[PDB]
Order: sequence, then structure tokens, then C-alpha cells
Amino acid sequence: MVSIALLREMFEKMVVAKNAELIGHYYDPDFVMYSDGLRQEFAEFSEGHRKIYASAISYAIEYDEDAWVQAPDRVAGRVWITTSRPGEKPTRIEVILIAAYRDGRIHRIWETTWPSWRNV
Amino acid sequence: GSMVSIALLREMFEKMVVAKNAELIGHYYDPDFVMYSDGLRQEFAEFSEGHRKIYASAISYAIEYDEDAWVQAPDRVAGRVWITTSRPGEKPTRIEVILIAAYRDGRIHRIWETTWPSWRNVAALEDY
Repeated sequence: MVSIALLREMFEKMVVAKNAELIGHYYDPDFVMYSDGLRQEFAEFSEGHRKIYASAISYAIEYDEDAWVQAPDRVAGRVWITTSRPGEKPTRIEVILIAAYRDGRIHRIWETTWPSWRNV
Repeated sequence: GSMVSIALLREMFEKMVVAKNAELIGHYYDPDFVMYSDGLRQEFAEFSEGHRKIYASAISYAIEYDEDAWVQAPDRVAGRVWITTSRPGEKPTRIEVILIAAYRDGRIHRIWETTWPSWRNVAALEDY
């Protein structure tokens, strides 16, 4: 159930597909995200992705297949997210993240990014 | 030994980093070690030279852990740590680090980490 494969599925079927209807499928209602010093609870997180998943943004994801760590109900890994906007130069961000699960859904993420997504 | 990685990481942070003891780099790190950190990639020799120069500086270190965020697996650990750096007469900087460490026979063989704010723009470290 909880595995690298499940975290990878969230990236592919929610982020890359920009499918806001799957936020609640992959994320626990008590989810909290920590990203580069910011903390967001589930509803802010969901409203934010749903607003972005409505724009003309596009996502591509690369995985570092050497960096995975898989424990019962927790995964850590290293990925690169490349973000494209209409006619704009694409930007690539490296993300290292820890995902802790509750009842098969993501309950906590702790992540940091380089260069920080704060101003991409 | 494969499930001891958290404890070895803690000891490295205490006996090598906070103590600024460059003699222990060869003890805690595999000779084939490679570090990936905020866009830098360093093999063992360059990593060891870089940290020798750090530890010869006036920097001081403090380490805290997020005990909720550990991930442990055979020969692997990921964690969330805060590294506070300071130099005399300078405001300290507290850097949040998410790191993944892979071990070979009790020695660190790979680290992948990203930090916020990036340590590479911290004045105490921008020399590195």
C-alpha cells in the first residue's frame, strides 16, 4: 500500500495531470505541508493547488532513483519539478521531501527546494 | 547494523560537526562518499577539504532534530534538522535541512539534502 510507488502515483496523477479532484484521494484531511519554512493546512493547500491547476501551467517530474527511502507508512525522496508557463522559459526546482502517511494517504510532508520555490 | 543509521547520523553531528573535528570525516564517511547539497556535488576529497576549511573558521554550530520526521530503512535514513551557525559578533542563522543519507558498512556513502534558507548564501559559509 504505502510505498515509493504510491508517492510516485500522486506526483503523476495529481500534480502532472493537474487533477484537483484527486487531492482528497492522496492527502489526509488533517494533512499539513511544511515547505521552505511555510506551513499550510489541508484546506489552504487544496485551495492553492486547485487555483494553480486552473492556470495554463505545465509540470514535468524527474526522479532520482538512487535517493528513495521507504519505511512502513513513510517515504523520502529527491525529485525535480520543471514548470512551464505559456511562452516563458521553463524553470526547474529540486525537491527533497519526507512524506508520512495516515490510513493510506499523505498526512505530513516536510520538504525543502533548491532554488527555493519562494521566487520562481 | 543496517537499522542503526539514525544513531550514527546523530553521533556524526555531535562528534564531527558541533565539535568541528575534521579528523573524524574519514571515520564517519565512506571513501567513495558523494554529497549533493543545494546544487553542489562533492566527492569525498573536496567535501573533506571544504569542511576542514569550515572548521578552521570562527564558526560555531548547534544542531536540532525534528523527531517526528525521521524515515529509517536498511542502510538509509532521512530526516529534518536545523543547523544554527554563528560567528563572533554576528547574528546566528538557523538553517532548516531535509536530508537523505545512505550508508555502507556504518559509514556515510551518499547524502542528498536541500536547505532553507540556502546555506550557500549564508555569509558564514559563502566562502565554501
